[PDB]
Amino acid sequence: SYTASRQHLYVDKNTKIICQGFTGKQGTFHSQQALEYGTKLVGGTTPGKGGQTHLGLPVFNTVKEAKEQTGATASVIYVPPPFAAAAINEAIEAEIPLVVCITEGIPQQDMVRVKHKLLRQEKTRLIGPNCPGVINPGECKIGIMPGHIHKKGRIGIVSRSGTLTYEAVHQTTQVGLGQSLCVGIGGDPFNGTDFIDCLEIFLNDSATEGIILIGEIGGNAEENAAEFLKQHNSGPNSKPVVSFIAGLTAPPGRRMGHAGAIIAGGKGGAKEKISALQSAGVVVSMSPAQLGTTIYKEFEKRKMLENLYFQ
Amino acid sequence: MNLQEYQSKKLMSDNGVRVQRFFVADTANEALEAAKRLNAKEIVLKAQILAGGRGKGVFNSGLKGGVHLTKDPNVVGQLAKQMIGYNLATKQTPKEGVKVNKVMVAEALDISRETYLAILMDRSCNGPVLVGSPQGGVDIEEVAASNPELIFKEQIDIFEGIKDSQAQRMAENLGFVGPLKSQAADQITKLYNLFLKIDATQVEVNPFGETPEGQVVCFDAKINFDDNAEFRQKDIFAMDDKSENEPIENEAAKYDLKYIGLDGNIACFVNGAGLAMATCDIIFLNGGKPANFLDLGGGVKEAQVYQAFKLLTADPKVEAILVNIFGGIVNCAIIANGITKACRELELKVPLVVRLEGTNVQEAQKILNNSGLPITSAIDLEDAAKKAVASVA
Ligand SMILES: CC(C)(COP(=O)(O)OP(=O)(O)OC[C@H]1O[C@@H](n2cnc3c(N)ncnc32)[C@H](O)[C@@H]1OP(=O)(O)O)[C@@H](O)C(=O)NCCC(=O)NCCS
Ligand SMILES: [Mg+2]
Repeated sequence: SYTASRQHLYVDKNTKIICQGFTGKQGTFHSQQALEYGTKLVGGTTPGKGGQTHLGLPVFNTVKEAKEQTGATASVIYVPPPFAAAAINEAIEAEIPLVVCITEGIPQQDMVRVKHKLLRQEKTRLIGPNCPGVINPGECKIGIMPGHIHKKGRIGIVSRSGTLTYEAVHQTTQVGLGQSLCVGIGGDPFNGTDFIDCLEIFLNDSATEGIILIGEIGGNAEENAAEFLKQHNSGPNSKPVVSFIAGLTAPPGRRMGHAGAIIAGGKGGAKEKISALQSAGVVVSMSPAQLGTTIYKEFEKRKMLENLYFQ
Repeated sequence: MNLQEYQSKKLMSDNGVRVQRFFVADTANEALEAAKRLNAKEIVLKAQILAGGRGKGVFNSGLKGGVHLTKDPNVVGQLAKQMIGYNLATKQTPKEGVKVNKVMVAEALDISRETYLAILMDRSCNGPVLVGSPQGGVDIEEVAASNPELIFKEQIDIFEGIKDSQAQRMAENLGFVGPLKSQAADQITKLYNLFLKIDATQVEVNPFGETPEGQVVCFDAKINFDDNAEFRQKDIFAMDDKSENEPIENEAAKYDLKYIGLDGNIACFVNGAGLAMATCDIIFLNGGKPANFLDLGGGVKEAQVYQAFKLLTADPKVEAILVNIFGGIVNCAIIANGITKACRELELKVPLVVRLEGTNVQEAQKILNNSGLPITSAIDLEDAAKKAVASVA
């Protein structure tokens, strides 16, 4: 099933990337930045421009050609909303192991169609759309997150918000813990990777020693992940999980920027998510500024408990 | 976006969905004529505003009731003249009501039984699902709380489309028997196809009704549209009725800005939906009241930043401004440039707390420094919120 592609989320120094929308405005700028950052970007696609060279790299008409000629195992999509779903579909058809879609504004009906194809295969893992991307600090960066804030370390971060990811990265770098792998699953209601997907990778990753889960109003993915953590991250050797849920002050029945961020039919409130996570044993930072300090304190408490009772 | 009743019902009626026959009137004389034109046994006259509770509402003309039934077109004319150009206040409007520019004149149809029927893009199910209940006329959330067993659902495969068996079983689930089952099943099919054609996130029919004469009719409906498909729904979005939105939100929409007015005095100026929500939240957590949510998106341009900052500076409720930016795809200098350009127009008379991080922060900081603006800096988001709250203590 599609769950078999979860491991593709864990990009590393060996991941080779192509850019879909290579010659566009953001495709060009962020491809330049990836090259200047040392990430193994090896080419890209723009239909009708196959054969050109861009940033010293080959341009192809199709993902299939790009993959065959470069050995790329990941693609990043900077394609505008009207055509970005067909761009995801092309990368799925080409069996690209990881597809990261940055694009904001893809129609939900388009993504429902994309999801139908995605769930019926297992070669391709989709992150997004409307997401900042994924980073394994010092090994591989795919997306738009800012520079000079990450530090390779011990904390796995999964977030429905890109800007909140930057905050949590900055905070965990500043308290000296760093990040093992950071996945922004984006703010759209129909996407390729949920919280539980990332938690499974985090819980089974020896380099990840704690987890930050960043959520917000709308849907029930935080509730589902909480029950998942209650059942499967509650024994000995469990890993500390800290969470922040945006939208405590959001008015009901309004989309708070994100298509997915809405309290509808009395469902989706932040309080109910905080309470589910807490009752699952997740430590919830009430403040978005205190994610670094909260998980640092949780590590120190685990240290003391392990030395007190589990020598 | 929002559609008036006559706009959603035409859209449904033009796509084969059965609604009560109607005309739209701008004047009492047109309402008179429309009423004669219907040749209906009974006529229902309906003021066109978006807020609910029209039937029990009151006009500032003195007229009680925004929904009236009669058999007599003259009565339609007399009542319409008490409606058009006046303000209709209801339990869901502000005390001063909503100006009525149009009335619907429709055939009044009796309803034998009321059911609920909706189609929605359901995040839980990865696609469209039909949602139906024999308990019509009540908010669906209420049924779910009281009697969730009376909520029936069908998952519709996006590429197969709705199946006859699925429309038939939902019709049965809603209590349509014999000849009205096939009729309701056909209406469900047409509503589903409407839902797809218009990039709705929800088409909600309540009540989905059966008349004594054996007709299945959509008596009232509410449609939510996917903002992401405006580029392929230009005609529908051109019909957007903005006249009951909060004014500053209407101003922000002119510049493609995501602004939501709140009940506070500390304005927020943030990039990103998550960070903007959290900025409002951390103000509340430190004992303040945020004045607004504002989400500057990835592709924000300097002219939009400028217009956005002016939504705050021209708001008389705003007593302080908290700028908090963690730039990723957003370049911090674009923010600084738009802010300084907006402040060049006014004598800044409220505290301005500014926290900047991320892409090109050094250049943005220099731009703010060169402006000579009275800015109090913050080291982190907690520091910013505490200073913004204290600045209006
Ligand atoms: C996707 C996005 C970045 C594109 O913006 P942009 O780079 O300014 O767009 P441009 O029109 O300049 O470039 C798009 C390119 O895609 C190309 N393209 C179109 N369809 C394509 C397809 N199916 N495959 C590949 N490339 C395609 C176009 O040809 C164009 O390149 P060209 O100008 O050389 O022809 C933008 O729409 C967007 O989503 N911005 C916000 C992103 C964001 O904030 N995400 C959330 C973060 S948490
Ligand atoms: Mg954003």
